[PDB]
Amino acid sequence: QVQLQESGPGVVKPSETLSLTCAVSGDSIKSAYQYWNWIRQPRGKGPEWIGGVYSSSDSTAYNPSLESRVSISRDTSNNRFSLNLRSVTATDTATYFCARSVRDSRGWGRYFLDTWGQGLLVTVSS
Amino acid sequence: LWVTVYYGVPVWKEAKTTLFCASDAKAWATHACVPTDPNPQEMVLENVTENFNMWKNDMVDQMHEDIISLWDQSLKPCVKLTPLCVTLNCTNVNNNMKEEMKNCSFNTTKEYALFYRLDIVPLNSEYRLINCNTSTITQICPKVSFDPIPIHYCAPAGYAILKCNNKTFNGTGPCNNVSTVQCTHGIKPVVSTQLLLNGSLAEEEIIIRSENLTDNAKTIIVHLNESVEINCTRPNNMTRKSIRIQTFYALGDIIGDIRQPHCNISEAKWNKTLQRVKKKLKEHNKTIKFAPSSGGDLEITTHSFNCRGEFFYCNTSKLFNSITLPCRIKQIINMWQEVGRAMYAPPIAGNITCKSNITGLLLTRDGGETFRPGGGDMRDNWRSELYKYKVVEIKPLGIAPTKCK
Amino acid sequence: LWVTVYYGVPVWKEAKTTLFCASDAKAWATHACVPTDPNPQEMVLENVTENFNMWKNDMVDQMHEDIISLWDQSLKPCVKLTPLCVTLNCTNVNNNMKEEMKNCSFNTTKEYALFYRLDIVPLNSEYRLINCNTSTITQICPKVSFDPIPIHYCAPAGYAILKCNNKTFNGTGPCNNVSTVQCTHGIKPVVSTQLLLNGSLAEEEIIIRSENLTDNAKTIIVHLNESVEINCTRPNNMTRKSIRIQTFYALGDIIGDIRQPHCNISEAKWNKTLQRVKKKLKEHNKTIKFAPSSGGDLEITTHSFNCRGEFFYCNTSKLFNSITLPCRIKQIINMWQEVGRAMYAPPIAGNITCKSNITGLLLTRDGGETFRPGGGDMRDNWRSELYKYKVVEIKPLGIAPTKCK
Amino acid sequence: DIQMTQSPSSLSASVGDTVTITCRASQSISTWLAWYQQKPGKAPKVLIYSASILQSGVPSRFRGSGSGSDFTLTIGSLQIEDFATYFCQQYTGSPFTFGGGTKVEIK
Amino acid sequence: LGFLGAAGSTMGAASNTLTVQMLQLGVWGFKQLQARVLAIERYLEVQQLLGIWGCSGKLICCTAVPWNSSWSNKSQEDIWDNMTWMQWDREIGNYTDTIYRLLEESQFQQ
Amino acid sequence: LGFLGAAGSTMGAASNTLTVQMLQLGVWGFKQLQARVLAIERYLEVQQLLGIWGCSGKLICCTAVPWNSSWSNKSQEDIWDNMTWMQWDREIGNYTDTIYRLLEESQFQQEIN
Amino acid sequence: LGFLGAAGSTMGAASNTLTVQMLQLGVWGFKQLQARVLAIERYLEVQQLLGIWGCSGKLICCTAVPWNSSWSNKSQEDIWDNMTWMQWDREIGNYTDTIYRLLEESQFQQEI
Ligand SMILES: *[C@@H]1O[C@H](CO)[C@@H](O[C@@H]2O[C@H](CO)[C@@H](O[C@@H]3O[C@H](CO)[C@@H](O)[C@H](O)[C@@H]3O)[C@H](O)[C@H]2NC(C)=O)[C@H](O)[C@H]1NC(C)=O
Ligand SMILES: *[C@@H]1O[C@H](CO)[C@@H](O[C@@H]2O[C@H](CO)[C@@H](O[C@@H]3O[C@H](CO)[C@@H](O)[C@H](O)[C@@H]3O)[C@H](O)[C@H]2NC(C)=O)[C@H](O)[C@H]1NC(C)=O
Ligand SMILES: *[C@@H]1O[C@H](CO)[C@@H](O[C@@H]2O[C@H](CO)[C@@H](O)[C@H](O)[C@H]2NC(C)=O)[C@H](O)[C@H]1NC(C)=O
Ligand SMILES: *[C@@H]1O[C@H](CO)[C@@H](O[C@@H]2O[C@H](CO)[C@@H](O)[C@H](O)[C@H]2NC(C)=O)[C@H](O)[C@H]1NC(C)=O
Ligand SMILES: *[C@@H]1O[C@H](CO)[C@@H](O[C@@H]2O[C@H](CO)[C@@H](O)[C@H](O)[C@H]2NC(C)=O)[C@H](O)[C@H]1NC(C)=O
Ligand SMILES: *[C@@H]1O[C@H](CO)[C@@H](O[C@@H]2O[C@H](CO)[C@@H](O)[C@H](O)[C@H]2NC(C)=O)[C@H](O)[C@H]1NC(C)=O
Ligand SMILES: *[C@@H]1O[C@H](CO)[C@@H](O[C@@H]2O[C@H](CO)[C@@H](O)[C@H](O)[C@H]2NC(C)=O)[C@H](O)[C@H]1NC(C)=O
Ligand SMILES: *[C@@H]1O[C@H](CO)[C@@H](O[C@@H]2O[C@H](CO)[C@@H](O)[C@H](O)[C@H]2NC(C)=O)[C@H](O)[C@H]1NC(C)=O
Ligand SMILES: *[C@@H]1O[C@H](CO)[C@@H](O[C@@H]2O[C@H](CO)[C@@H](O)[C@H](O)[C@H]2NC(C)=O)[C@H](O)[C@H]1NC(C)=O
Ligand SMILES: *[C@@H]1O[C@H](CO)[C@@H](O[C@@H]2O[C@H](CO)[C@@H](O)[C@H](O)[C@H]2NC(C)=O)[C@H](O)[C@H]1NC(C)=O
Ligand SMILES: *[C@@H]1O[C@H](CO)[C@@H](O[C@@H]2O[C@H](CO)[C@@H](O)[C@H](O)[C@H]2NC(C)=O)[C@H](O)[C@H]1NC(C)=O
Ligand SMILES: *[C@@H]1O[C@H](CO)[C@@H](O)[C@H](O)[C@H]1NC(C)=O
Ligand SMILES: *[C@@H]1O[C@H](CO)[C@@H](O)[C@H](O)[C@H]1NC(C)=O
Ligand SMILES: *[C@@H]1O[C@H](CO)[C@@H](O)[C@H](O)[C@H]1NC(C)=O
Ligand SMILES: *[C@@H]1O[C@H](CO)[C@@H](O)[C@H](O)[C@H]1NC(C)=O
Ligand SMILES: *[C@@H]1O[C@H](CO)[C@@H](O)[C@H](O)[C@H]1NC(C)=O
Ligand SMILES: *[C@@H]1O[C@H](CO)[C@@H](O)[C@H](O)[C@H]1NC(C)=O
Ligand SMILES: *[C@@H]1O[C@H](CO)[C@@H](O)[C@H](O)[C@H]1NC(C)=O
Ligand SMILES: *[C@@H]1O[C@H](CO)[C@@H](O)[C@H](O)[C@H]1NC(C)=O
Ligand SMILES: *[C@@H]1O[C@H](CO)[C@@H](O)[C@H](O)[C@H]1NC(C)=O
Ligand SMILES: *[C@@H]1O[C@H](CO)[C@@H](O)[C@H](O)[C@H]1NC(C)=O
Ligand SMILES: *[C@@H]1O[C@H](CO)[C@@H](O)[C@H](O)[C@H]1NC(C)=O
Ligand SMILES: *[C@@H]1O[C@H](CO)[C@@H](O)[C@H](O)[C@H]1NC(C)=O
Ligand SMILES: *[C@@H]1O[C@H](CO)[C@@H](O)[C@H](O)[C@H]1NC(C)=O
Ligand SMILES: *[C@@H]1O[C@H](CO)[C@@H](O)[C@H](O)[C@H]1NC(C)=O
Ligand SMILES: *[C@@H]1O[C@H](CO)[C@@H](O)[C@H](O)[C@H]1NC(C)=O
Ligand SMILES: *[C@@H]1O[C@H](CO)[C@@H](O)[C@H](O)[C@H]1NC(C)=O
Ligand SMILES: *[C@@H]1O[C@H](CO)[C@@H](O)[C@H](O)[C@H]1NC(C)=O
Ligand SMILES: *[C@@H]1O[C@H](CO)[C@@H](O)[C@H](O)[C@H]1NC(C)=O
Ligand SMILES: *[C@@H]1O[C@H](CO)[C@@H](O)[C@H](O)[C@H]1NC(C)=O
Ligand SMILES: *[C@@H]1O[C@H](CO)[C@@H](O)[C@H](O)[C@H]1NC(C)=O
Ligand SMILES: *[C@@H]1O[C@H](CO)[C@@H](O)[C@H](O)[C@H]1NC(C)=O
Ligand SMILES: *[C@@H]1O[C@H](CO)[C@@H](O)[C@H](O)[C@H]1NC(C)=O
Repeated sequence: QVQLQESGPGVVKPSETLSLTCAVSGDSIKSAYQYWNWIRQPRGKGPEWIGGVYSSSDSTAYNPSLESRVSISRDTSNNRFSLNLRSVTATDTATYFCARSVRDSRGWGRYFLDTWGQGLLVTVSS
Repeated sequence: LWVTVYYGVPVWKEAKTTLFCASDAKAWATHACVPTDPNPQEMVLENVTENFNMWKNDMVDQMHEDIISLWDQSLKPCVKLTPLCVTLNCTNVNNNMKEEMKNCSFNTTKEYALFYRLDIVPLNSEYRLINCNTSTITQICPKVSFDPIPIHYCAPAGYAILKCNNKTFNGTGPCNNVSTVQCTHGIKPVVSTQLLLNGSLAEEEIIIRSENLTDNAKTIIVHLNESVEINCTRPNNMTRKSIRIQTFYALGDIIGDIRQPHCNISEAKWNKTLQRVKKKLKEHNKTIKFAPSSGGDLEITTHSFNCRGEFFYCNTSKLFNSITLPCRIKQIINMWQEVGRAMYAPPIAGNITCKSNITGLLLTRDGGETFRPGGGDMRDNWRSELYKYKVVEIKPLGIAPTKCK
Repeated sequence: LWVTVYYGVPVWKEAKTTLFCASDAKAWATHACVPTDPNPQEMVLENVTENFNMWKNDMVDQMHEDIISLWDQSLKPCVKLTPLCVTLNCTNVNNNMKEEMKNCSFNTTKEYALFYRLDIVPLNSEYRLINCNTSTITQICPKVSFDPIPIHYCAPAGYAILKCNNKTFNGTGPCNNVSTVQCTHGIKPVVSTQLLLNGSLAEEEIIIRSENLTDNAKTIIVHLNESVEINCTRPNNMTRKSIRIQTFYALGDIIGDIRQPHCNISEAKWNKTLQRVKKKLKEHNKTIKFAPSSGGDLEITTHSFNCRGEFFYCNTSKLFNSITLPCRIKQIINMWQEVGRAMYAPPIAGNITCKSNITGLLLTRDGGETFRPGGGDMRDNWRSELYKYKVVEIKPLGIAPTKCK
Repeated sequence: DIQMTQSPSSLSASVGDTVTITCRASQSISTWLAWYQQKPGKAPKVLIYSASILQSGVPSRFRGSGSGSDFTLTIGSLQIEDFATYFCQQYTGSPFTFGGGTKVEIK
Repeated sequence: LGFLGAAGSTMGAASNTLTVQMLQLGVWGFKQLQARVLAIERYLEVQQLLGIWGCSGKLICCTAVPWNSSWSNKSQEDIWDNMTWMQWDREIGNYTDTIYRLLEESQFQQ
Repeated sequence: LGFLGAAGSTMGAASNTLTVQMLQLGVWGFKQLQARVLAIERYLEVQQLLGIWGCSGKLICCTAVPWNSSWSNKSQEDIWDNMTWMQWDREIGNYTDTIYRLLEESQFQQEIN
Repeated sequence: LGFLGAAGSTMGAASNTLTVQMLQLGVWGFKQLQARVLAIERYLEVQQLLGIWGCSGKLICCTAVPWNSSWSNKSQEDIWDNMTWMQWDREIGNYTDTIYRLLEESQFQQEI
């Protein structure tokens, strides 16, 4: 059974380059057809999408409102993938999640999340 | 009584490795893989029983990463189409299926080109492509052709590939007749949906294989014996047009008449192959039936294949029911099920007619039998010919006990 | 008890060796080295105390030999200027320094070109070149540019380079934090007199270094921390007329009024850097004073630098006395302190404006304190950045006594 | 942009009753919709994907249907472990927008 | 390399048979050269591993460490005359690292 | 090669570590492969120099001649636990060739006997 | 390789001296590297052939098989004092493969 684990700082000040990492246990980064999605769940409303990274082509995709501030990087060793965020300010807050998505056999290009992590509360203060 | 070590012990153990390309003499565009074709050393082994499991194979994922890396490396020097999100003006075409294409005009700081109806989003007049923003479109360079070229796979020193010559052998189970070879045969892989097209054939009767055969989510692939002659025709002429933004290689207009691409397949061969596979689908008791795909979007419910750099989408739902087959052509496509990246895939001038065969079939078990095709995974298509290959690591540092004085 | 030998012992011994070419991705003159830009490999060597001596390193000598060999190899395909000792007829031209330019004419088997007053000998009317006989003149080929390009240096197998990360570390003395490295950084070589121009910067406070600090003949170099914005201007247009001798690529006439070329220098930044260096030059006792160079010929008492293949001779005596700086243009020079050969160095058309910085300064102690700039040792100019590199040889053949049979 | 909305905000029922949650999309997206169950705390888990295919390990008391732009999910039996927040997420290309969020109440 | 022909046969016959014993050209030669240097590197690695144990190469090496009864004690004829190297490889697979450590320490004592 | 990470520390840890253990891309690969090849013949030359001394292979082989107390002092109790190879390299610098030649004819004598 | 300078003389001095011991540049370095690879491959092949005999490399080997009187028996002063290796291998030219075959068989008995 695949398990997801994330680690990072607890208290992070704004106006800097935020960096979070997620460790993958059991399943490999390569796999067959998977996306190492990075999402957040702000308190008050539903979650939001930041970006994802392909498993083999190392290609990527970002949200239409978060360009030039997110750069997802991954490495073959240590079985983990990281996330880089710029200009945190007072918007990028609350918990963060590093979920995995599997392709759907009913259609082409469909991707839905099935396995999640635990959640790391990213507090922003002075 | 004493511990002794022997060098050159013929023993092996399963381990991961890194292979390399190999090809025959020349002159999927190559230019990166080595075209080495040495003398094929075929050594037959006896009294060796090694189990095979192509579902948990690692060279399939290795070749997967290698082909996607070569594809991304070859696609990198080509020009992009990101500032082309200017509002189009699509009127209509220019005796059925004449509403599948509408030529539109673009500003580009005025030129017009022929586009298909399914290639543009129905923005309800004004129209726009399927994905301009948040999903870049990358065209393919016309200097090279991504035609299926036969290649070989060889392992470096300290590794070998075991080949099984037993015809009546599925993916799992032990292998009695096993042979050790340094390089594979002239495999010619090709991307396809619900079919295998070019590929290696199998002797004896029909053979079926799967991972569990109980779960409906697992795909079932059948390797055919007699090849079915499938060639098809593309009754269209088309033109060529270059617009400076950056050459923007695309079709300009139509000379003559507009006629959708469609063709016929042999009926006797299809009936014989259907009866041959139906003879064993009742095994492993309940009646069997053939039904089309469940549904979904395009390129998963209809047959999809390439023909000399041109993608063809043919409606093969009538083949798996109860032979002409209507086909639809489109240029935009999303290879490798990628999100945020797209391929323009411009067409070619004049009619095209390729020659192929049939060496396999894709079947998906329906839950709740009605064996319907589909799947949409190219891993099984590439694994249809890699079932007789398995890399292994050799460790000749054997230890044997003897009385040394 | 008994001798023992081991392999793989991490020990090093000083030896003499050469370093091959190394540079980043491209496309001074290059065209003779190999471009290699690998990943930065660095192993931290903790608990290592190895002394360093940048004043007695053979690496600087072999690098100087390599650059002079490359310059000699790139200098031989050009044409010579040995039969140009024809008696010139230089006339004055017609808001200062109007007598430094003269219109000379030559027979050349008839034509004319504008020459500099200081570039010709005052043969007392009739005039000649500065050195025609007993000293050849070899112009530089215009097909290549001798612009500064950042390159690297890597050692072959069996050799390594030790890098010191300690910022507060002079040339001599031991090095506490030292680590090995395979290739150097992107160092940009540049030729400058009394300054360092482009180069690597230093962190922490100001640092000084020397060989003895007592003898007045030894040069003292100071590495600056805060870069000084220096760019300069050349308000001239110039023409380009070729006279067949043999093409004689030089300037023929002048277009536009002659103005004054100077190098914009910030007074606040210069005074801040002067106070920063004066804070430590008072140590090691008596008061310190700034005075200009002792004298001599040109290019030894004034600051000299290059601006995109153009040499500039600016008067900086007022900088070390208490900001505009008058500059003069000289094309015929004796590079590398060599006698018997010289470079014509033709100028470029239009104005030139480069962007550089200040990373160091040259100081010479006066005998009889009054720290005046000069020295003229270009080896120290290259040595300002090579103080953290040293070649060494390994020999894993350690010996230790223990039990044996 | 593909906007996603959810209505109503919350409802009130008892144990063993039927709970219906409706999600409305901006445009027709066929059957490219998934459902997620988010319990109070930790990370949520997927409930129903492709609007009709169940998940391996979920009880048979949850059923979903709908096509085009109007979708409605029903619950056959509301247990003690089913008290959570339901979220509908579409995946018709980037971005992967989430729903507004619903909640259940016990009188 | 490529001496797997003796696999699955008798150990005596296996012992006897082991004792008796323009851009296209550039890329092809480059790949052949890298494969050849990789093969030479593997050969020197296995030669170094065989020589560090106290054998200095050769085919059959007689070490100074004696066989212990705890490592599946059996008669000499019960291994050399009725099976292949598969069963022996899987049998010694449980303590292969232990035999390498004990034999290495015995070589250092000499 | 690349075993310089254990330098400046105790030789016990180093002993344990050793016992456990498009044209730009083409020219870079050629330079890396030629450097690796040069290191390979360097290793073969060292192996030949060790083999002529009666130690074919055998990365940890002791000797064919006993140690003499006139060369240096101290035993294994105050050498293998508080100092690196720097003092050993400085001490062997006085009789580097002497130690190499003494082990040469000593092994030659064992070959005759 | 290239140690033929000691030939033509007595093997004593020979033994003593052996015991004391643009794309054009790219293809140039490539063929020089492959030539060195072939040379070291031949060197390791020779080393393997010497090590399989039980000598395990080295320069002066001592094989336990005794000399036979049928292999042109003569006094030690008739070989090691007044002649070279030319006529030596010219007269040991016959039954050459038999000598190497008997040498590996004799060393195999000593190991077992
Ligand atoms: C593929 O070929 C094999 C042999 O020709 C077919 O027989 C099946 O063989 C396996 C192993 O020999 C039998 O054991 C099973 O192994 C799996 C994996 O370890 C285990 O999970 C099962 O519980 C079982 O022990 C298996 O019983 C046997 N099948 C039957 C019906 O006897 C196999 O059916 C072929 N598969 C396909 C998809 O054609
Ligand atoms: C450069 O740094 C060193 C250490 O940080 C400064 O201290 C000087 O270090 C040397 C050697 O450690 C001391 O010994 C001297 O060595 C020279 C050369 O062997 C010898 O000729 C002298 O007689 C003396 O033994 C030296 O005393 C020590 N200096 C002081 C003032 O204590 C060194 O001063 C720094 N040099 C510069 C120019 O900044
Ligand atoms: C495994 O199958 C292969 C292929 O059928 C056998 O190879 C044949 O062997 C015979 C006799 O050895 C040859 O005459 C044929 O030319 C070989 N090739 C073919 C294509 O038939 C091989 O012998 C089999 N091995 C075992 C142990 O049965
Ligand atoms: C090829 O593989 C098949 C199995 O897929 C072998 O079939 C065996 O046939 C015998 C006799 O009918 C049965 O007793 C065995 O149980 C079968 N094997 C299995 C795994 O069920 C067949 O012998 C193989 N042929 C060769 C030449 O190796
Ligand atoms: C392509 O194949 C599909 C799949 O069979 C055809 O869809 C059928 O359409 C008819 C009427 O249009 C319906 O009665 C059937 O129920 C549909 N099939 C299924 C499985 O739902 C379609 O007509 C074919 N042709 C084209 C041009 O799309
Ligand atoms: C399957 O292989 C055949 C031949 O190996 C391919 O046929 C090619 O067809 C094109 C026409 O589109 C010709 O220009 C080529 O010359 C043919 N190849 C050869 C080797 O003659 C066929 O295209 C392959 N199938 C697919 C789907 O690519
Ligand atoms: C020597 O100095 C370098 C550079 O200051 C140190 O390298 C840093 O080490 C820390 C922790 O090991 C890393 O987090 C940094 O990324 C390293 N680089 C830089 C530029 O700071 C090195 O640790 C020092 N070594 C000793 C023994 O003090
Ligand atoms: C960098 O080098 C300097 C010497 O140039 C080191 O300074 C030492 O500082 C301590 C504490 O004040 C003194 O006891 C030593 O005498 C100094 N060394 C010398 C040679 O005088 C400094 O510690 C070094 N820093 C690092 C990080 O290595
Ligand atoms: C920086 O340099 C420029 C030109 O290099 C100086 O501009 C000159 O200013 C004087 C006085 O206003 C004019 O007479 C000259 O004609 C100007 N030069 C040109 C080329 O037009 C400027 O004064 C310098 N700045 C400082 C602070 O010295
Ligand atoms: C260039 O710098 C020199 C060096 O200072 C200047 O020479 C000075 O000239 C004045 C009068 O012309 C004398 O009183 C000074 O004694 C000279 N200096 C020295 C150190 O002797 C010179 O004027 C500057 N300008 C030019 C155009 O040459
Ligand atoms: C110091 O480096 C800078 C940049 O690295 C050099 O700036 C160059 O300026 C010329 C203008 O004359 C431009 O044409 C070049 O493109 C610039 N270089 C680059 C890399 O952009 C500057 O010339 C250097 N200083 C000296 C004295 O050479
Ligand atoms: C745009 O489309 C309309 C619709 O038919 C057509 O009349 C017009 O000519 C097109 N081109 C323009 C406005 O340039
Ligand atoms: C479609 O093609 C016709 C014929 O060339 C042309 O007149 C028309 O303008 C084109 N449509 C658009 C929208 O430009
Ligand atoms: C774009 O094209 C339309 C007609 O299709 C024209 O009215 C408009 O002025 C053009 N805009 C620019 C910026 O060229
Ligand atoms: C471009 O962006 C807008 C707003 O983000 C979106 O509505 C539109 O669908 C995008 N274009 C395409 C072709 O998807
Ligand atoms: C196959 O499927 C059955 C039921 O679907 C399951 O119990 C079994 O674990 C699966 N795997 C195997 C290897 O039988
Ligand atoms: C296709 O177009 C070309 C170009 O005009 C023409 O020569 C040819 O006859 C056309 N063929 C058909 C079948 O219309
Ligand atoms: C052959 O296959 C077709 C496919 O639908 C079917 O309609 C036809 O009845 C078959 N012919 C037979 C079974 O004789
Ligand atoms: C299925 O099995 C039953 C019982 O043996 C048999 O009567 C029936 O004919 C079988 N059906 C098929 C199609 O094999
Ligand atoms: C397939 O057959 C079914 C009858 O089972 C029929 O309802 C359906 O229309 C057929 N589809 C096609 C495409 O012929
Ligand atoms: C294309 O059509 C022409 C007739 O216009 C025909 O002669 C030619 O053979 C066709 N091409 C192919 C590949 O069939
Ligand atoms: C298809 O198979 C038949 C079977 O003999 C063969 O004659 C034909 O050449 C094959 N065609 C292709 C394109 O492979
Ligand atoms: C050489 O120069 C002198 C003076 O400039 C002139 O009088 C004479 O005519 C010239 N001769 C030639 C051949 O140009
Ligand atoms: C040559 O020199 C004479 C004497 O100085 C002068 O009168 C004449 O103008 C000069 N001619 C040229 C072309 O310089
Ligand atoms: C430094 O200078 C002094 C006096 O000028 C001299 O005695 C000494 O030898 C020089 N060198 C060193 C290393 O101190
Ligand atoms: C030099 O004198 C000649 C006389 O013919 C004249 O044409 C030329 O322009 C002068 N060069 C200058 C003033 O730079
Ligand atoms: C050149 O230097 C001066 C003084 O440092 C500065 O004011 C100016 O902005 C620089 N750049 C240009 C283009 O003049
Ligand atoms: C220089 O040092 C000496 C000795 O400490 C001292 O007497 C003298 O006053 C110092 N000079 C100055 C100006 O600091
Ligand atoms: C340099 O010359 C260009 C070309 O006329 C001009 O635009 C620019 O202002 C000049 N710069 C200076 C500093 O004179
Ligand atoms: C000079 O140094 C300053 C210091 O930050 C830097 O901003 C500037 O880019 C540098 N200029 C050059 C030409 O290196
Ligand atoms: C395989 O085993 C049989 C039975 O012992 C034997 O006769 C045969 O020679 C063996 N094959 C090989 C290649 O040793
Ligand atoms: C350096 O020496 C100290 C004290 O002996 C020790 O604690 C430390 O581990 C050593 N560092 C390394 C890298 O061996
Ligand atoms: C030369 O060779 C002969 C044998 O042909 C030998 O007797 C003689 O000693 C050799 N002389 C020298 C100087 O090696």
